[PDB]
Amino acid sequence: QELLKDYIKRQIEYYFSVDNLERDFFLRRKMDADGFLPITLIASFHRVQALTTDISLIFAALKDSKVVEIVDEKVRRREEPEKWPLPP
RNA sequence: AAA
Repeated sequence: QELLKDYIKRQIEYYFSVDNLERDFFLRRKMDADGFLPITLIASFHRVQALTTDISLIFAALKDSKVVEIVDEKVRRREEPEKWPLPP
């Protein structure tokens, strides 16, 4: 699963890139006030779900990331996460 | 719905 982990990691790092966040109103509207999103919501996004439905593999791919931070079931951008949330 |  190592290569699949790499593809999943780079995909989710794109969702949490500044490039994407400046236009990703859906994702920001789903953030809580600290920037956190359920990892299972990210798991449902088409390009991730195509790669895997294995939630342990998604968690392991994100543990590998410098871009995001995981707390329990939730994930957010590590850098300035509070700047991105939007009203639902 | 590179939600």
